[PDB]
Amino acid sequence: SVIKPDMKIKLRMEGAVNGHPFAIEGVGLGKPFEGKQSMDLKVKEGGPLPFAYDILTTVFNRVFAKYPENIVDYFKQSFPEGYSWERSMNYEDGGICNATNDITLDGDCYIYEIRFDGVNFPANGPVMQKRTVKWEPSTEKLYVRDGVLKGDVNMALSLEGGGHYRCDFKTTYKAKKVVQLPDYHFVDHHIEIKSHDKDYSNVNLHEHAEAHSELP
Repeated sequence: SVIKPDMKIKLRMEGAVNGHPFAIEGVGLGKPFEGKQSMDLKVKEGGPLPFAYDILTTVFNRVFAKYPENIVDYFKQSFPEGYSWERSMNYEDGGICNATNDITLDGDCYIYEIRFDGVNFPANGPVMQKRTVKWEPSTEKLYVRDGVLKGDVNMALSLEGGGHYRCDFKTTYKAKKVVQLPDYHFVDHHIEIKSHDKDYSNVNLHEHAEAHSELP
């Protein structure tokens, strides 16, 4: 098995928000079978970022999700070849972010090639005004469509001025080789920025994720 209890992460994100380019790189580690990971991110270009860093965090790998034996694990199956994903994040005020991640594996280190592009964020909105606090925990709904895996989730950012800012995620996951497709299921998530410096030039990011096949 290429999936070990402890694995590394290396990534580079190039992107733009409202037409302003930036780039960020990261290094991390996680426990695939425990559905836990953490990483240190460093802004390489476009700093200091003029937008809420939180819109980027869920873009910085479902392989890091605890899948019980009774649920087909589309992600761990995909390796060593790997998989890629595409996603559109539709914020309630019209801001729209498109992102992609092509994930490969070199030894015990997952490598991510990420692209991020957000547009139409209002200048006086919580994103450009940097009023976000964190993403609330969530439950992603995963289902198969036309031979590939889809994942949708209702996300919400708590705001400093109180209340929440909603966004709808629609992700498509594509393995780079034929793998068994899972039945309809869920993945609970909780992403958190544990630390960061003044302008988010440096960010420590963690995520906790577990799948389950029944709710009620």
